[PDB]
Amino acid sequence: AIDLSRERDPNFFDNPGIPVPECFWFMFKNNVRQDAGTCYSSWKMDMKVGPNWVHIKSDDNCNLSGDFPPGWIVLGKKRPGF
Amino acid sequence: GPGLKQKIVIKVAMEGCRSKAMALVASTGGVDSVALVGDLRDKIEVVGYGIDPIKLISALRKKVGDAELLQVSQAKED
Amino acid sequence: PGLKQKIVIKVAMEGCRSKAMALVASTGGVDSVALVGDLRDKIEVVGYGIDPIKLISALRKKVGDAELLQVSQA
Ligand SMILES: [Cl-]
Repeated sequence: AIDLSRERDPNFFDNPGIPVPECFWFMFKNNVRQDAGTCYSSWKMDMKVGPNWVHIKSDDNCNLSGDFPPGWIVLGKKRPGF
Repeated sequence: GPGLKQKIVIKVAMEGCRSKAMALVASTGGVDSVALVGDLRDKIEVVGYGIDPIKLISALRKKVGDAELLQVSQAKED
Repeated sequence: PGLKQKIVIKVAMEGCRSKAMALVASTGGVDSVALVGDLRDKIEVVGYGIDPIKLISALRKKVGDAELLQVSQA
């Protein structure tokens, strides 16, 4: 069972010349964590999820959505202080 | 101009390699930053402008080792 | 091993931004390199076990001038 409350934070770097992204994202295959990073809230990014490119949209509370291939998911959560 | 910064994330295979990958990526025109990120510290996050991600992947594959494009996005500057 | 380091270098760069960035990014211990300031005339280097003396002497050997503005635990 995926529980973001138990996931360690991603290894990230905030570029100092652009705004700090408000979300962490975590990518799972069959509920096994594959990797993690940062992304903006109320935004979008194109990400390789297993074999496919996926257009991933974020809402204002770092809820992510997209057409993930079977077995895969990307989940978001607000970073501390955001 | 109002043009947004690019964010590109590349996975690089590892050897005696991440250092050559970082150097090649950092030397590319319009690069603002390169960072080793990811659960396994095997991904390079690049921020900049006017970077051709396809040409960058080809350059890496040619001069360093295997590499996979994982993310192309824009910086939210609004 | 090492405490996390943040190093900020002012570089001349006049032909050389790409060269400085490549040299710094190739340096052992380096996790990130970023151009900072509005004119992108400073390099922020973060990582572990970076030798800032060799880094500065190597930048001066290959890009002419380089000054340390900051060295701190990050
Ligand atoms: Cl994003």
